[PDB]
Amino acid sequence: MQDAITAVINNYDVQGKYLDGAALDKLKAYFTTGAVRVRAAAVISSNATTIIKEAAAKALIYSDLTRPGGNMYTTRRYAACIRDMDYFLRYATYAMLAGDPSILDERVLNGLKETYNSLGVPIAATVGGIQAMKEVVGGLVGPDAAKEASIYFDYLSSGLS
Amino acid sequence: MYNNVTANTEWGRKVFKITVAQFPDADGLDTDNLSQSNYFVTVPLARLLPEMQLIKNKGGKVLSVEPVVS
Amino acid sequence: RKVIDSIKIEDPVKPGDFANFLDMARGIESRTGVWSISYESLRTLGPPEGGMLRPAVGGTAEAAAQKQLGITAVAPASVVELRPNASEEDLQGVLRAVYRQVLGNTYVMESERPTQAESLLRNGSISVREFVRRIAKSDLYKERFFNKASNNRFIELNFKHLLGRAPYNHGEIQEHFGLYHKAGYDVEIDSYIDSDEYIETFGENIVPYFRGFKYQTNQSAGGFPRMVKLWGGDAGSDTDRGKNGQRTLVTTKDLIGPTKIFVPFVAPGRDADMVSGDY
Amino acid sequence: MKTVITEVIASADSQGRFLNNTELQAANGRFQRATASMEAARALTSNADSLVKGAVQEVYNKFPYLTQPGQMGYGDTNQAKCARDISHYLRFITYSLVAGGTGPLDDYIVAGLREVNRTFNLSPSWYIEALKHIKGKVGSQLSGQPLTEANAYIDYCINALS
Amino acid sequence: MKTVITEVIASADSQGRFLNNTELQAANGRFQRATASMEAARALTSNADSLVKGAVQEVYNKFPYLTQPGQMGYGDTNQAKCARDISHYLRFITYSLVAGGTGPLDDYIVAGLREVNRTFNLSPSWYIEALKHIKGKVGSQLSGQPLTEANAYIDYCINALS
Amino acid sequence: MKTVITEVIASADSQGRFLNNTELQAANGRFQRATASMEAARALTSNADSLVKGAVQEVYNKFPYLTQPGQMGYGDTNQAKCARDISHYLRFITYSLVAGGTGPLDDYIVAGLREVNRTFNLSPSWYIEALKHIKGKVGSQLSGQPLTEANAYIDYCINALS
Amino acid sequence: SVLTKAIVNADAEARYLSPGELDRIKSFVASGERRLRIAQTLTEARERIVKQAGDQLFQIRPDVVSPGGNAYGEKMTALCLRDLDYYLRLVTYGIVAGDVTPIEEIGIIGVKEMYNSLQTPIPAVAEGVRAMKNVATSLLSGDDAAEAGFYFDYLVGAMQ
Amino acid sequence: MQDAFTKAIVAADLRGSFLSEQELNQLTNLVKESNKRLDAVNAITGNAAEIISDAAHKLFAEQTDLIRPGGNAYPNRRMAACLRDMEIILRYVSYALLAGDASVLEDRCLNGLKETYVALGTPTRSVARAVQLMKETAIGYVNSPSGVTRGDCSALVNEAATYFDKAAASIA
Amino acid sequence: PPSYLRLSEAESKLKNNEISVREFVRRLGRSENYRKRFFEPYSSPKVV
Amino acid sequence: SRYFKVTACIPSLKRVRTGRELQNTFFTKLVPYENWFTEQQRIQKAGGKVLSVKLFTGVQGANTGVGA
Ligand SMILES: CCC1=C(C)/C(=C/C2=NC(=C\c3[nH]c(/C=C4\NC(=O)[C@H](C)[C@H]4CC)c(C)c3CCC(=O)O)/C(CCC(=O)O)=C2C)NC1=O
Ligand SMILES: CCC1=C(C)/C(=C/C2=NC(=C\c3[nH]c(/C=C4\NC(=O)[C@H](C)[C@H]4CC)c(C)c3CCC(=O)O)/C(CCC(=O)O)=C2C)NC1=O
Ligand SMILES: CCC1=C(C)/C(=C/C2=NC(=C\c3[nH]c(/C=C4\NC(=O)[C@H](C)[C@H]4CC)c(C)c3CCC(=O)O)/C(CCC(=O)O)=C2C)NC1=O
Ligand SMILES: CCC1=C(C)/C(=C/C2=NC(=C\c3[nH]c(/C=C4\NC(=O)[C@H](C)[C@H]4CC)c(C)c3CCC(=O)O)/C(CCC(=O)O)=C2C)NC1=O
Ligand SMILES: CCC1=C(C)/C(=C/C2=NC(=C\c3[nH]c(/C=C4\NC(=O)[C@H](C)[C@H]4CC)c(C)c3CCC(=O)O)/C(CCC(=O)O)=C2C)NC1=O
Ligand SMILES: CCC1=C(C)/C(=C/C2=NC(=C\c3[nH]c(/C=C4\NC(=O)[C@H](C)[C@H]4CC)c(C)c3CCC(=O)O)/C(CCC(=O)O)=C2C)NC1=O
Ligand SMILES: CCC1=C(C)/C(=C/C2=NC(=C\c3[nH]c(/C=C4\NC(=O)[C@H](C)[C@H]4CC)c(C)c3CCC(=O)O)/C(CCC(=O)O)=C2C)NC1=O
Ligand SMILES: CCC1=C(C)/C(=C/C2=NC(=C\c3[nH]c(/C=C4\NC(=O)[C@H](C)[C@H]4CC)c(C)c3CCC(=O)O)/C(CCC(=O)O)=C2C)NC1=O
Ligand SMILES: CCC1=C(C)/C(=C/C2=NC(=C\c3[nH]c(/C=C4\NC(=O)[C@H](C)[C@H]4CC)c(C)c3CCC(=O)O)/C(CCC(=O)O)=C2C)NC1=O
Ligand SMILES: CCC1=C(C)/C(=C/C2=NC(=C\c3[nH]c(/C=C4\NC(=O)[C@H](C)[C@H]4CC)c(C)c3CCC(=O)O)/C(CCC(=O)O)=C2C)NC1=O
Ligand SMILES: CCC1=C(C)/C(=C/C2=NC(=C\c3[nH]c(/C=C4\NC(=O)[C@H](C)[C@H]4CC)c(C)c3CCC(=O)O)/C(CCC(=O)O)=C2C)NC1=O
Ligand SMILES: CCC1=C(C)/C(=C/C2=NC(=C\c3[nH]c(/C=C4\NC(=O)[C@H](C)[C@H]4CC)c(C)c3CCC(=O)O)/C(CCC(=O)O)=C2C)NC1=O
Ligand SMILES: CCC1=C(C)/C(=C/C2=NC(=C\c3[nH]c(/C=C4\NC(=O)[C@H](C)[C@H]4CC)c(C)c3CCC(=O)O)/C(CCC(=O)O)=C2C)NC1=O
Repeated sequence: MQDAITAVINNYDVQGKYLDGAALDKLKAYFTTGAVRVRAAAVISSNATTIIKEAAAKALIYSDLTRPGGNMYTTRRYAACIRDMDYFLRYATYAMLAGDPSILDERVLNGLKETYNSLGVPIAATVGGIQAMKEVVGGLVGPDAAKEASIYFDYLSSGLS
Repeated sequence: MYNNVTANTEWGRKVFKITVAQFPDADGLDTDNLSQSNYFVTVPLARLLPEMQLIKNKGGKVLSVEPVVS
Repeated sequence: RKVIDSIKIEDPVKPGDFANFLDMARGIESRTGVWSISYESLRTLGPPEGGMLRPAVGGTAEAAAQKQLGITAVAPASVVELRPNASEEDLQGVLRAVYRQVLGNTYVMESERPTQAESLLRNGSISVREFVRRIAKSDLYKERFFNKASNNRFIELNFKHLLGRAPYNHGEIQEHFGLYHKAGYDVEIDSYIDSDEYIETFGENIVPYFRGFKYQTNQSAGGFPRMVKLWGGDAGSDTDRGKNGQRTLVTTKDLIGPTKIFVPFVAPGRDADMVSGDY
Repeated sequence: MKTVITEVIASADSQGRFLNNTELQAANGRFQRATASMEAARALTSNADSLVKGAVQEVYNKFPYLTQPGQMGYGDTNQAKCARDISHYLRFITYSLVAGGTGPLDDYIVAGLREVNRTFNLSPSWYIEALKHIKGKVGSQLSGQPLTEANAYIDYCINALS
Repeated sequence: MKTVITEVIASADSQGRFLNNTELQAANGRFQRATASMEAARALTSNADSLVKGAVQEVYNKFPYLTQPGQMGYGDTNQAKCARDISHYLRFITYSLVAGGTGPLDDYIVAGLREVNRTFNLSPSWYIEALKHIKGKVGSQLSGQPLTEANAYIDYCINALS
Repeated sequence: MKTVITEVIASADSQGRFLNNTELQAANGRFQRATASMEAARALTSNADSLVKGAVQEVYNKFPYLTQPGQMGYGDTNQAKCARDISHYLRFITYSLVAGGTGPLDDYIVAGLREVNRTFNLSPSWYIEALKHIKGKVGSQLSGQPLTEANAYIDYCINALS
Repeated sequence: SVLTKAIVNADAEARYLSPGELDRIKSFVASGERRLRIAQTLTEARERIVKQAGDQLFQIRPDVVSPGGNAYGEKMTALCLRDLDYYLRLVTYGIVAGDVTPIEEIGIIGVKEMYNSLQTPIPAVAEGVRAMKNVATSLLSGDDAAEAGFYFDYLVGAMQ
Repeated sequence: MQDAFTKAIVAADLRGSFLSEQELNQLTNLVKESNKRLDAVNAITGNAAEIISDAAHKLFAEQTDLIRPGGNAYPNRRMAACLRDMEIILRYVSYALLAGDASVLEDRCLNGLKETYVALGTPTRSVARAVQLMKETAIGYVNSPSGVTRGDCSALVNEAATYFDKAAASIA
Repeated sequence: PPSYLRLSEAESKLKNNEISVREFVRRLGRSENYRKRFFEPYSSPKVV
Repeated sequence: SRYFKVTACIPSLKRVRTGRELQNTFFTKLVPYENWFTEQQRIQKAGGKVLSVKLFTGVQGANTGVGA
């Protein structure tokens, strides 16, 4: 994976460039937002379970999805689905701390679209589950962090569609 | 004669004859295989305005129109 | 006589009068040693002089990228054209190239040959462009490339057969099918042949040839790998008689690329019952 | 989307050519013209509410029968979808004003117009009359080159519908 | 012949379409810019010849072997045909200035340039150096948007020759 | 890659046809001609070193000014890249001799020549003069049909550059 | 980075970051501007550090620039200092990242094999990096010179 | 195709709204700086050949392997293709610069380009570098031209850079 | 094994490269033939 | 009773191992459904590339006869 500090180094290494003024400006733009990323992660982590619960309640359950014939019918599959939800939340929190989406590609999106096609897992319904968790997250983390958390949920959801 | 079987409507049945003389446009030397700039096309009535439009669009000069079917 | 903040000042003991590091900066000089080596010339360093005719590591040998993709006879394709007052062998060579290109390397049997158009093309009453239009409106083209495929496969096959290149964007397909529904297949075939791309390139006597493997003016850079997907080998063809008769290629997931935002956020969650009290 | 900028770029690209003085002169026109265009845009934007209600009503006043029962100017849903539709037109007019060309109108209202109107039994006459009315009132919200711009695009819609 | 006017008309015609606000905005650019263009044109027009004799000589001063015997800058006829050729370039530059586009340059000098120069053993380098010099002196005959225009077209010729 | 063999095969293939007596007669020409071709090839191959140094120098002797400072025949790198380039030409001449056609020249030197030379400010005149000199000296290394072959290909390069 | 190393632990246990993990990211990022200054100073004196490193190296072991030496000659020498320039660059990367991930993938995993193949004394080479540290440590004020010095001593550490 | 205005319009429409006073003034500012923009596009057009040539000279100065046999800018045919691609990319960067939006560059030039080069065996890192050199020289020209009125073009120089940097990133 | 426990279909799965050696080993670990002979008679601590 | 049939490419990036290893890195293997969530994570945490997946065995429907 890579993060904003690391990406700047590998992007320059392949050109064999010392870090120069443009590089140093990018890294500053990361460091200067760093404390806010940490606070936001502590809110998400400590509200993890409630975010999933409120996101499922707005976007998944009370529906045909949870009824016989639906993909989150059976305690087995309901458990698998909210298990997935926890992955998304947790990794988006990593991406937002790192200030780089590369981890969402390497460890979450790669092959996932076809995995879901192969099992029958409804993609559009999963995206709504992602964009509902974003909605909840953006309330909990506040002005400071709302836009920055949000983008990696949006990265996740356009990665499936 | 012409291209032969046309569309089945009566307005496709009428074919006309156009003798042209295409001119070198501008902007560019043609070094490919060139043809003598006279020629003639037989066009059905249903098509005719695109064909005359692209003929006069490329600096061409329509020399004669002839009623060959009708 | 000015500002406080000259406070950047080094604090060592300064050198004595003959130290070895007063004439240090002049000691880097004008010889052939470690200080002679030009610093910025370190990156462009070679072998022990390897002079100028050592081959590059990983040699390629021109027309091997064509040989790797197998597009050697096609990139660039040779230009076949009906000269005025041609003989019989010239016309047979032109007819063979027409049947190879327009009918997409599928084979015509001896019963399927459009014979009575050729008596005229040998007369000279029609040109090669009119002959291509007459073939593409006939049942030979219609049964193979239109009669068993969807509109996307048919529109992209028109671009390969008539124009020799791949579809450039989604707007080329959404324009052509609107014309098909509005005006039928006969105006649809004429839309390719009366286009500016045909009239500029192929003219009136040049058999359509493959152009999608070189660069053409006003192209999208997705036009090449789409043409690689459309190509399918030198001994390949756009035949239907296989197990999947004309499944689509270059799917409109290719033509529009990334997506950004939306999933329909629908409610199969449920709502209803009402009692009152006690809370 | 057709603007002066996209048009000159399209024409350069299609000849495999850098933008030259011909194309940059063209662009200057579009930029010089932005002030009048954008004044029209701001006036049409803030008056939108009333321009729409004015034109909606005028469709019923010119076609009285539309508002009788069994007709297409009757009931909340028809009258609602009408206001919306005129609002769509004014919206794209402002967009065309701001964009420096007819693109927004061409892509979002003109392409497909007749097929849609014909399937849904919507007469262009209403829409022309909505626009003729909007044109009457915009006579006193603007003047000079902002009015000419507003007019250019209103008239463009009326010709699209005839 | 490429001008802002011909370009917009060409684009309308090819879509079977009346000129609309997009195309008329473009035209206004060309008309608004005529004053600067035509001032450049008048200055380049009256201060003319010497530019040719200056550039001709500079070709020989930069390629000395040129003015030596057996060479192509020697004898009345070569030196005469040179002045003429630079004069052709300046002439078409003024035409392109007046016309509002590169058309005159494209049609009368660019189309065919390399084939001709290659058959006749004429090096573009001379012509670039003639034009670089003309560009140096035009720095003090004009300024502001007339200079930018003069420059646009001189540079256009230099790129045509590289 | 154009050779007599590839040409006749191409012509057969494109008519969907087995090679016939017409095509095999052609091939016999190419095979009968190999002896003279390959003698030229061996002579050009072993004299390469000096043919290259001879032609390189002649470029400077015919264009004296090239070797002055600020010029393109000055410094080790220009003079090195020159020898290399003439060596490329002689190399492809030998290849064309051995191959039985212009293919190697067409594919590796002719395709793209002018664009490259024009971007890099390389005058064909030098290269023609390199080749004219190589042609002078090859007059006494070969004779008869080997000389005619050597000449055929040297002249082919000179026409490619005019 | 510290992030890359640590998040990896989060994802591998299928969880959000710990208070501890969050704290170290915070302390780390607070130490950013200083680390950036340390890299700047050293980037700014790279040519001096390399050459003075190169003199210090060849005194302490010259034989490499002698008849049977790996770096004998002008262009065999142009490569040895270039390698010293490479490692100083990687040291600036490491200092701004706060760990070796980048330094390691780019220039130690596969090295020793690499140097060995070419037959360069590995200890000759670590002197040279250790020598570069000295020249560089001296173009920095006492606080920044130490911060830089950790990254020089890391490379010296890895190459052996 | 999009320009900076068209982009605004598409985002507004997705809200179902007339342009925000926010967006209006962002676009008023683009009109404000448009003379500078025209000079910036003109700087590139007026030196296109030299920008490509100078980038080229320097690319092969650095990477002498490309011009050896076995190398991807050898023989003349391949060098002409490489010179042509340099021009194509510089061309779409200038279009983006007139437009105030990268889309024409991304849609007509960058889309699929990397995969083309990999299929061909064209070393993408070398192509990325050629783009970095064009950027240096192009901006050089944007900043130091013939008798343009003195002022600050850094905003436009940045924006031009991001178009060069998009292309580089997309290709490497 | 005297043609015992073995792997009917297990051998064809491992060869054919349908299954990889790690996988085959994992199948072998959870099987009756294994449970009996190594977990059939032992408290919870030496079997681990 | 459900077996996926994945395909991956994992490239060693921490050691330069010296013998064999071709099949270690580019291979096709049906892996049972119970374990495929971990095998995929393991491929991803090694910088692997998951090229293909399939259902292979099970019906892509469910509820009875799946979790056996
Ligand atoms: C056939 C396998 C199967 C089961 C069992 C199942 C249960 C299930 N119970 C639910 C809710 C619920 N279930 C209960 C049940 C209870 N409340 C209590 O305090 C008691 C302990 C208990 C009643 C005995 C309640 C109160 C809710 C609403 C919880 C909420 O909305 O937050 C929901 C979410 C609502 C929905 O979308 O349907 C599901 C899916 N789903 C399944 O697929
Ligand atoms: C570490 C990164 C990572 C992710 C994200 C991941 C996803 C993932 N989801 C799976 C299944 C599943 N995923 C879901 C998900 C849902 N069901 C719905 O209806 C909703 C739309 C949605 C929840 C919002 C369900 C129901 C299954 C079970 C399918 C089955 O019965 O086989 C499986 C198959 C193996 C298993 O069942 O555990 C994987 C690997 N695996 C990973 O390694
Ligand atoms: C079949 C082989 C073949 C021949 C022979 C041929 C001749 C031919 N010469 C043409 C033009 C031309 N030919 C010339 C030739 C001359 N001008 C002079 O003053 C000289 C007396 C003379 C040169 C010695 C010129 C100047 C034109 C352009 C006329 C114009 O567009 O105004 C054209 C018009 C198309 C074009 O401009 O490309 C044709 C078809 N075309 C062919 O395909
Ligand atoms: C529109 C439908 C249509 C017609 C009617 C048609 C007639 C036609 N007959 C032709 C030749 C011919 N037609 C004949 C016919 C005859 N020879 C005799 O001695 C008899 C009197 C007569 C048979 C009853 C012959 C022999 C030729 C070949 C002439 C030659 O090439 O020398 C040709 C010249 C092209 C070719 O040979 O294919 C045309 C165009 N072409 C058409 O496309
Ligand atoms: C072989 C016969 C044939 C079919 C069936 C066909 C389908 C088809 N529908 C298309 C577009 C479309 N189809 C629709 C249809 C709908 N939109 C909705 O929201 C509704 C759910 C639905 C109407 C009931 C729309 C909106 C587009 C345009 C999509 C776009 O460009 O954004 C396109 C892309 C080309 C184009 O836009 O013309 C094809 C090929 N084409 C064919 O040639
Ligand atoms: C590049 C040169 C080239 C080759 C080699 C070529 C092969 C080729 N063979 C084809 C069909 C065919 N090929 C055969 C051949 C056979 N059937 C048998 O049972 C035998 C085992 C075998 C004969 C020995 C048959 C029967 C078909 C028709 C399949 C069908 O339509 O059902 C097709 C589909 C198009 C068509 O039917 O014309 C191609 C492209 N095409 C080419 O352009
Ligand atoms: C983006 C640009 C855009 C336009 C312009 C547009 C027009 C449009 N008007 C429609 C319907 C309608 N339009 C009207 C119009 C009117 N009713 C009246 O009271 C008046 C007579 C008149 C207003 C002048 C009515 C009544 C309907 C409902 C038609 C139906 O479904 O029966 C519909 C059918 C879908 C729907 O029912 O909403 C479209 C697409 N849609 C678009 O997306
Ligand atoms: C309408 C636009 C137009 C241009 C630009 C043009 C160029 C042009 N220059 C020519 C010749 C020439 N051009 C020159 C040029 C020069 N000699 C010198 O002393 C200098 C080195 C140099 C000036 C910088 C020379 C010497 C010739 C005579 C070439 C010959 O016939 O040998 C010729 C050959 C016909 C002739 O001999 O006049 C053309 C067509 N012709 C045109 O119609
Ligand atoms: C495979 C066939 C092939 C040919 C023919 C070829 C020509 C060729 N010559 C070049 C440069 C050059 N060519 C020369 C030529 C000369 N300098 C002199 O002293 C003389 C005047 C003259 C020799 C007669 C010079 C000086 C350069 C350097 C140009 C530059 O980069 O500024 C370059 C640019 C790349 C590079 O700098 O090497 C090419 C491609 N390349 C090829 O791949
Ligand atoms: C949409 C606009 C557009 C772009 C950008 C484009 C790129 C493009 N570059 C190509 C080839 C090429 N591109 C290069 C470029 C380079 N070689 C090097 O070594 C350098 C690193 C680099 C120059 C900086 C070369 C050498 C080839 C030829 C490869 C071959 O045939 O072996 C080709 C294959 C077709 C052809 O050769 O004409 C395409 C489509 N085509 C387009 O239509
Ligand atoms: C033919 C198409 C066309 C062009 C090219 C054009 C240029 C143009 N540039 C202008 C100003 C200017 N142009 C610049 C540009 C620069 N300043 C610098 O120091 C940099 C080196 C350079 C950065 C790009 C500046 C600073 C001004 C003055 C401020 C302004 O008007 O915005 C002006 C206002 C009049 C003036 O002050 O001279 C015009 C008309 N107008 C047009 O119609
Ligand atoms: C549990 C379900 C299951 C089945 C059915 C199965 C079949 C199967 N048969 C195989 C080979 C084979 N199968 C046969 C079968 C036959 N030879 C003949 O000539 C006859 C027509 C036929 C017997 C009637 C032969 C000869 C081989 C060996 C092929 C070889 O030499 O590689 C293999 C390759 C691995 C191996 O050699 O064991 C498998 C997996 N595998 C399974 O896991
Ligand atoms: C026993 C038979 C066998 C072979 C041959 C084999 C090759 C092989 N080469 C690999 C990687 C590689 N192979 C190379 C090879 C090269 N790099 C270059 O630039 C040169 C062109 C070329 C050397 C001449 C490189 C650089 C990698 C590492 C790719 C990476 O970073 O992931 C890998 C990936 C796993 C690993 O990194 O070890 C395998 C399996 N594996 C085998 O089991």
